[PDB]
Amino acid sequence: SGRFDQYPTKKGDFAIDGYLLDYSSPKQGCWVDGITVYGDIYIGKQNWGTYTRPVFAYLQYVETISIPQNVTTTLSYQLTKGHTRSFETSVNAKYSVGANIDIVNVGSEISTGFTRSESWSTTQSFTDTTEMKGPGTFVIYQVVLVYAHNATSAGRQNANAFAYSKTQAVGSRVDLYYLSAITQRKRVIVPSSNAVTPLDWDTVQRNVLMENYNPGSNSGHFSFDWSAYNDPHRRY
Ligand SMILES: [Hg+2]
Ligand SMILES: [Hg+2]
Ligand SMILES: [Zn+2]
Ligand SMILES: [Zn+2]
Repeated sequence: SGRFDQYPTKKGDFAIDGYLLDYSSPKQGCWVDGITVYGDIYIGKQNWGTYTRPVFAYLQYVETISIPQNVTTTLSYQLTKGHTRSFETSVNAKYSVGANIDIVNVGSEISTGFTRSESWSTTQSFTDTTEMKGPGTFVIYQVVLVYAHNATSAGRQNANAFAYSKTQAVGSRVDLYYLSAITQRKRVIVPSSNAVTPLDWDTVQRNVLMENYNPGSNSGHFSFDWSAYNDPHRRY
């Protein structure tokens, strides 16, 4: 399907909830209107001054379950916190970010629902439960928050750090553009009849960064707000 122009744009958790609570048609994801912040991100061998903004949110597959007629059960399933399993498996270089980057979420009216030390850390699995009743086949998904980054000057040394990236020259400096993803403490359960094939990390990066963002003009479906550098409230 691709064609990410089909997805709407939402600002903050109330708007994302509005999108997900509209059961009139199956939902896969949305572009996110969020603020840009500036601060350190460790990539490869050092910290780089990085611009970060939220850009997309999507539902990533957890599991499918079929329950017979007259059966009520407490279903246990694994959700994750911190960076997504797909993001973690896709990165080639040493990668880490301090907890204070979360000002990007606060300023964008998004909350991860996880602790300060958990939200931007390594992938950590946890058990979640829902009492469910049959008959039916149901698919469980977890909300993924996607961010675009410009790690300034990182492009000469880290051009192969990520599965998908773009470098851009600024005078004699080389910037590194890439996406990252973390989870939110939010999961959706839908009958197999109200379900479509969910988006995955490879598809999201190809469409959002490679096809829909142009570092050359800082345009496409989103733009970074460079004024973050000059705003103390958006520096972490
Ligand atoms: Hg969404
Ligand atoms: Hg997001
Ligand atoms: Zn905005
Ligand atoms: Zn401000």
